[PDB]
Amino acid sequence: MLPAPKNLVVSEVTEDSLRLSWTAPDAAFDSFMIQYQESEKVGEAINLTVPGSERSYDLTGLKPGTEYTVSIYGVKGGHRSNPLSAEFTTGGHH
Repeated sequence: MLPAPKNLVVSEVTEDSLRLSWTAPDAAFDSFMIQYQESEKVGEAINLTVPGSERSYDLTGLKPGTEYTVSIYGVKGGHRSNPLSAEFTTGGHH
């Protein structure tokens, strides 16, 4: 498949939000797909798209002390890359 984005990380962690960042070559993708869901849930995944020029995304509307499974894939004119996944946890108590 297409080469996946690399090194998904998190910063600016709050009780209800997270900044996601990743790496990818310039002009590789026209967009990225971002999927996230509480790690223990199924069938409740939320999907977002961002422009291919982006390397960070501010995720909001989250719950405190909650672990989220986040995956991103790169898309170039329709075809998607391998997924890149991580488990990030918000601050506070569950």
